[PDB]
Amino acid sequence: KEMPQPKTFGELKNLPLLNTDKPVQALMKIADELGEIFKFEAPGRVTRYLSSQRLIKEACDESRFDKNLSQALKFVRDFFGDGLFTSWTHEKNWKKAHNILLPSFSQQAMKGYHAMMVDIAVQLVQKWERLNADEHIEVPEDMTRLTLDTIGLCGFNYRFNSFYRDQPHPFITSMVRALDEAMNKLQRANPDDPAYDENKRQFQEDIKVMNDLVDKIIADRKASGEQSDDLLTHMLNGKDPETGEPLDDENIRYQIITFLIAGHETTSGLLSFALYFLVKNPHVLQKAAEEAARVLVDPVPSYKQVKQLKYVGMVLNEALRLWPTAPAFSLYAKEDTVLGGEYPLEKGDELMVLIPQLHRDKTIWGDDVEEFRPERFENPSAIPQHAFKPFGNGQRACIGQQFALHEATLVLGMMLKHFDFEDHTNYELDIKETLTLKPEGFVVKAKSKKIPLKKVRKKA
Amino acid sequence: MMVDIAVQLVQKWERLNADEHIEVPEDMTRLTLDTIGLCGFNYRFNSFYRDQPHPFIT
Amino acid sequence: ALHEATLVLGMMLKHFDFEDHTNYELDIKETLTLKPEGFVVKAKSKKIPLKKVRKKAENAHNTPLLVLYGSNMGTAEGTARDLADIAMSKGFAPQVATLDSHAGNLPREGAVLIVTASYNGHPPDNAKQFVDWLDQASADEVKGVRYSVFGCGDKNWATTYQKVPAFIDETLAAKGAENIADRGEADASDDFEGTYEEWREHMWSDVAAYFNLDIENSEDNKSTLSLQF
Amino acid sequence: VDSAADMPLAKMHGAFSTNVVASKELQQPGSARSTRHLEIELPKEASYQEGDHLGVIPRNYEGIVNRVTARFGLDASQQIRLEAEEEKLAHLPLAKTVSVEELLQYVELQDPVTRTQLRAMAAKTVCPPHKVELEALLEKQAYKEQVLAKRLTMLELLEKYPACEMKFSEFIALLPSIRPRYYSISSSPRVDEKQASITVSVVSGEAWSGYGEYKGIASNYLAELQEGDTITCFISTPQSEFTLPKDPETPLIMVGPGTGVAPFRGFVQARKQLKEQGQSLGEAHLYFGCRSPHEDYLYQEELENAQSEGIITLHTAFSRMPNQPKTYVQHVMEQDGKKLIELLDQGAHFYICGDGSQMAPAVEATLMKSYADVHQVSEADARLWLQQLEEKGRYAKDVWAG
Amino acid sequence: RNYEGIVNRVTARFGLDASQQIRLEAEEEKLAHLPLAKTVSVEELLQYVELQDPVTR
Ligand SMILES: Cc1cc2nc3c(=O)[nH]c(=O)nc-3n(C[C@H](O)[C@H](O)[C@H](O)COP(=O)(O)OP(=O)(O)OC[C@H]3O[C@@H](n4cnc5c(N)ncnc54)[C@H](O)[C@@H]3O)c2cc1C
Ligand code: HEM
Ligand SMILES: Cc1cc2nc3c(=O)[nH]c(=O)nc-3n(C[C@H](O)[C@H](O)[C@H](O)COP(=O)(O)O)c2cc1C
Ligand SMILES: COc1ccc2nc(SCc3ncc(C)c(OC)c3C)[nH]c2c1
Ligand SMILES: COc1ccc2nc(SCc3ncc(C)c(OC)c3C)[nH]c2c1
Repeated sequence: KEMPQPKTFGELKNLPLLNTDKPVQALMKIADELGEIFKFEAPGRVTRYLSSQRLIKEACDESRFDKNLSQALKFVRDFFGDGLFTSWTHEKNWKKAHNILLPSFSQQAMKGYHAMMVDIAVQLVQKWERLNADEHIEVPEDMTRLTLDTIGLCGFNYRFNSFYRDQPHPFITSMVRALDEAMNKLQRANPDDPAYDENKRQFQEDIKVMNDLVDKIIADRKASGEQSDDLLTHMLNGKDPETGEPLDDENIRYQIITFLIAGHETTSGLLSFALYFLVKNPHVLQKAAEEAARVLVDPVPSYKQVKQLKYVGMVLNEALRLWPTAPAFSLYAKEDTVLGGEYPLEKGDELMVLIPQLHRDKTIWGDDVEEFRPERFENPSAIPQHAFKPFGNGQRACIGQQFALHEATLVLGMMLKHFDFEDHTNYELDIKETLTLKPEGFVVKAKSKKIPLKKVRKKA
Repeated sequence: MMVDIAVQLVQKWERLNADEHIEVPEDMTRLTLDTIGLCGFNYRFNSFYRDQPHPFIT
Repeated sequence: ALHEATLVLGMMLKHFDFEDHTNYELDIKETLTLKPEGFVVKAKSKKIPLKKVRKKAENAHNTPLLVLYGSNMGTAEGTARDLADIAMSKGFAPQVATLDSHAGNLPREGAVLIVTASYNGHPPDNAKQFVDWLDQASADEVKGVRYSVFGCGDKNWATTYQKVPAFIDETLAAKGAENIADRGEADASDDFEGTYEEWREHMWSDVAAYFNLDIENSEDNKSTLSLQF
Repeated sequence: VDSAADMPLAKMHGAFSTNVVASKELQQPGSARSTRHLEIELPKEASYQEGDHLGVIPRNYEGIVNRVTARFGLDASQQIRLEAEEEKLAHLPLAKTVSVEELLQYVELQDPVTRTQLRAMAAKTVCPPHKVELEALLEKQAYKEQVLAKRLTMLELLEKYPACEMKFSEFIALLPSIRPRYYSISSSPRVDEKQASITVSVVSGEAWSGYGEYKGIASNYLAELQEGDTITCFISTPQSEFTLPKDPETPLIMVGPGTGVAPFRGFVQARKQLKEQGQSLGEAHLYFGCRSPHEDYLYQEELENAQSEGIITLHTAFSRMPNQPKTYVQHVMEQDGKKLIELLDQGAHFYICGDGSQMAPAVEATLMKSYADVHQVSEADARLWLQQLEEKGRYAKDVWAG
Repeated sequence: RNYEGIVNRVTARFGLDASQQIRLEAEEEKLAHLPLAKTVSVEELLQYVELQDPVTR
């Protein structure tokens, strides 16, 4: 078969389709129109967008395809370097860092992050307890305060103190600007037009703000009487069992920036989407709130208690099904090969996995794919292989999956124990793209359950 | 309610990183304005959630 | 004012040590009222005390503990590497590798911990060569090999629950076993860290007494008890 | 008001506290053995189904508590307070003052001695030959043969070694947390939703360790309770379903000698109510076995009445009747092979309850052999048949080693 | 400590067993210096109080 292709613009081919503030949502609409596979061409460049579990299960065969750096990821390597996220699988620094840092996400490590996660989660619950009547909550803004602080503290013993700030932290402002620019670059026909001279200048200055903060974390630790037995301890001290070598200084700096960003942005997104879907599905909200009350009997949650929050877990996975917050990953053909018995590929050919469309495959999920139904995840075993991939694939899957989920589950559990929520504006979903996805402008009001406090006495 | 605000001030300071410092009268104003706001009027200025002084203080 | 000030200053003084790090020169700002301007300090928390997880661990130094895994999604692989990390703390000389990479090369000395999952009744991609070698091939007997098996499974998989760890465990024994420690199981659908914890503590001791146990990791549990009043 | 030591173990099992409404002996006057029947009240929040288990948190009996306080020279009532800093499956009230006797209700006093326990004792022993002996017990072979095979306890070794300088607070802390014991509910909720019965064989004999007389902890606790006493328990539902078919005309075969009859008494009570509600009942064969009708034929009157009202057909086997061959249920089953196998061919459910170490396997072997003989197939085909029967949900076990 | 005779007169009047564990609570102060929010037998509660002071208004 010859594969479908969306509308073209003469010599620019499909490039102008990416001249939009919401390019993943545009791609999704193209998929709905064209089906499980389409070609996307730009001047000098081709990739193939996959949307069906039928093809994606083959794309996920690591003997035939390896992780590719998409254009997006190539632009982000400018600051992520050969950190774990933007390193090729065959670069020496990939397997070395993988081996050195995987022990930071072991069960024992996770147990040891719990207390610090609780620290930040208590800061978020307190901010909301302390709002006055009729004040509201900027949801993704507060979720970013919480997630950035949580990776800062758990990973690096560093306090961004985002809940002590009225604007976003400077690191977040430059992160968002840098991601925005990488995203806008995707559509540029002539990236060296001098019209983009200012764009590049702002880009370097944002890269600088982010690296200045990295330098501070490193300086604190050198001061840190440090056991701080955490991710940074492993970066500076662990040896790869294979080579016998530790990470060098340059790579460690890329790891820190990588983990500060990957370690919070997509978790912020998930919590924001999860709260969004709960307020729009009051019966689901009540069922989740019931579990929180039932399970979280103590003044702060325990590790074992968070693991007890099954339905909350289901809520989060269902939010990731509809709106996976890192919505695409890319693969390349290790050798000539045929996809689906119908689409020949040559060695090196690129594929994009369009995760939100995979997550809407009616052959897997049934006809009601737009509904928010956490019950889909009541037995996760039931889900076929490669049908649900919000954390990517194989040895290049998300290293921080358990950390994100533990954090999200803890936080959402606390929110649901401690407050009633109101969608007071009847908020219309508006999805902001910064390569990653997040609701923009989402606001709610939260009425404290005083876990009960209103007291008597008499003014009699 | 005084304890509520005082715990907010102790927490801000517990949560600073190594070698960060404290602007004393600025933080004392966050605490005192919030304390009269809350104790007197059940109103939360939320000054510890702000990086600049509250507009009312300015 | 006095109650508030007294409460606040009392808390500050309980909770921190203060440093006048700039050697601040008093500068009094007037707004009809008076206040120091530019006054800054640093506050070092007294953790009202907290510092407190670091092991006098020196690791992996020194009977030979080889840990092999069968893993597709890393649960079994992290468990394996965790074990090798606690072995290092208990003076062993641990080695971590996939299962089907020591297919035939089982250690004829020390012990071999085998941590593996199951996939619909089948071995993970990095364990298939091992099991096949184990199933048909039996000629190259497994005598001398003192092992133990830890199972990663999910009760959500009915009829296949822990089939691969079980296969390996009992097959290894119908070929000349030095099973030093009874197999252990983890149900992802319930309390995987409980069982993993049970099997582990029992495990170290089984191998301890058997020989081991002495290259770090106080023979002393150095665990206290209470017995107060 | 009124509250009892909340036990962690009671919280872990959702055990609630409640009253004993009846407690009586089931064996005949002059039986050398005892089997108890207890009726228990359930609170509003609890409920149960046929084939559910009662989880019982037991107490250690006086004899064994006194052996400990005697060994340590302590008074039962002596209040004391523990502490460690280290975790504790032993689920002890730490940093609280609590008497010795109540501390002793949190722990297992007759589990085999563990290797940690032996080392702790060796280290406090100032009797050199006595230290050599305790250490001898650590070796792989001795430990299997002298400790595990005979169920030799730390307590029995402390009594044997009065100059082992271990102290009470180290003893208590080295012991395992007290475990619940499960009993197969012997009544149907269709008769009274808020009342449940259990049927408890009383463990008693000469200790295999050689140290006097052995009593099983929960079973003797249960045996000594009386109307109005309280008891801490919870309802437990087994992973393996053990319930009557959905359709009351589906035929049943039940094998349940001794206390194994327990869950079938619930089945019988259920069928009896369904009849009284106009439902028709099919065939139901109960194979019951015991020493003698002069001794341990539990619920004889009820089971004979049931049979008279067409609720069951009753087949007995007696091991010790003078002038009769020693008979077990599997011998009777084998005589009835043809009929039992035709029934299973028509969709019968088969159930076994009771002793899982000897009785169940022999019953299973007899069923398979009846199949093989009736259908003229191999033992392998008969084994596959049974495997398929179990996978259809028609061959269920409620058996125990206890 | 209060002697047995007088403790038994109280448990008899209330139909209580000496050993019956129970737990009190008020919210209000208490010169009566009682272990509140703890479980404690009747007989030991009765060692915290005066049983033969004249009856107060
Ligand atoms: C699913 C299930 C359902 C059950 N249903 C019933 C039931 O309905 N009715 C019933 O009566 N039991 C039932 N049991 C068994 C029951 O739970 C208890 O195990 C039994 O009552 C014994 O516990 P115990 O505390 O009295 O004795 P324990 O103190 O636990 O001692 C038990 C151990 O002592 C051993 N022992 C026996 N004799 C001696 C001896 N002379 N010297 C040394 N050791 C000895 C036994 O072999 C066993 O290992 C059931 C068990 C299970 C798992
Ligand atoms: C819901 C939250 C998360 C989502 C949806 C997400 C998603 C992903 C995806 C899709 C990939 C694969 C990318 C590719 O194939 O190009 C990935 C990789 C990665 N993730 Fe996550 N992630 C989340 C949370 C986190 C957290 C909390 C951390 C850090 C603690 C993190 C760290 C990383 C790292 C370092 C990689 C690269 C791993 C490697 O290739 O070795 N992620 N993530
Ligand atoms: C597709 C699939 C099939 C599985 N099959 C079984 C099985 O047959 N037996 C079992 O005990 N668990 C089964 N599991 C549960 C996994 O073994 C459990 O998640 C294991 O912890 C995963 O380990 P790993 O990440 O190292 O690969 C299965 C899981 C998946 C995703
Ligand atoms: C057209 O090309 C695109 C467009 C959007 C895209 N979004 C992505 S998702 C890429 C991504 N994934 C995971 C993490 C953890 C991450 O860290 C911030 C990023 C940037 N890739 C894209 C490629
Ligand atoms: C030369 O005239 C002056 C100068 C300074 C002054 N400072 C003051 S003190 C005046 C004052 N006192 C108490 C309170 C509670 C207060 O509230 C803000 C104010 C403004 N009077 C002055 C008069």
